[PDB]
Amino acid sequence: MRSRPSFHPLSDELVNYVNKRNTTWQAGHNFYNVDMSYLKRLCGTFLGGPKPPQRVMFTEDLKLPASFDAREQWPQCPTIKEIRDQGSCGSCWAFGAVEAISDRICIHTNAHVSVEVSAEDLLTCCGSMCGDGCNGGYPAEAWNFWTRKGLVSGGLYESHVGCRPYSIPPCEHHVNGSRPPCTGEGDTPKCSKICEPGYSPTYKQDKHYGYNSYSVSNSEKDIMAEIYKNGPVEGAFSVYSDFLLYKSGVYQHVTGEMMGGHAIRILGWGVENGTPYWLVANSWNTDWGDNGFFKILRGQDHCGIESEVVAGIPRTD
Repeated sequence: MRSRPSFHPLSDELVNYVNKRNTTWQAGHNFYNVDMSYLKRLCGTFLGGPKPPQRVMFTEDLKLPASFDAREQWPQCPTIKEIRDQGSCGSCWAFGAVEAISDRICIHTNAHVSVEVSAEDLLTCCGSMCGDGCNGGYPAEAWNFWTRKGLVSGGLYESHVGCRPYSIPPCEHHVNGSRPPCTGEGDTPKCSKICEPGYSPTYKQDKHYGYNSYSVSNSEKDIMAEIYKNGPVEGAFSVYSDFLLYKSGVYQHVTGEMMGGHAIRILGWGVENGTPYWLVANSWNTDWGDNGFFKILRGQDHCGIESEVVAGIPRTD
């Protein structure tokens, strides 16, 4: 870490070049203080990892809306609106999964059950199967663990919600009053199979399993139909430096180096000022981009957004 002198990562020069570019989005400084280390620990998804066995498709001329938003479609599912924070840990491969899973539980058991699945449980109990914890992982294997061992409930940091709420404090940037500084130093907590005190049922009793898991076929229409009847899904794309600068509009890479891979939740689509896009939920807290969400160019496999999408259906009784 660079103690306390010259803070802030990206130059106003990058922010200004993107803005001078006059593209479909506007740049702004999302990060101050943060060490360059932290910014890389944020992109914790390995692209081109293992794929799920299956791959679904749709072969009927479905009539899908011009725009769509799972939050509107499913107003009764509180988790669909929620934005989570991964802290100084590359657990996004796990976040995109538990988030989409929380949504699907509520959707597929249509209304009666709404729970926040533990990203913690996943981050800590999958193991080498999923990759290397806070240093990165693979989305496909996260869903895998859901099918095999399932996941328990667990909300936000210090929320007292669920069996295992996240134990990694929010580093929603910093600046202000020396809040937990965003650092890249952060181990992966251990797989503890015990619910937080003052919470029934028990850990193996509070488990939620998924059926199988699959890939959506790298087709705009296919990815759209899937979300339409099954709910949000997990995806991953290549994060370039300028992306960390997002404020609003439809993001289109214009400059910067590839920071790495990053998994996210895709919950809808639309068109804005003529540019087709995906409505995406990031996991860098709600004081980033457009309240935790952002839009990215759709229909051109931009930065790999359409390349690694996966999901699965939930257990139920």
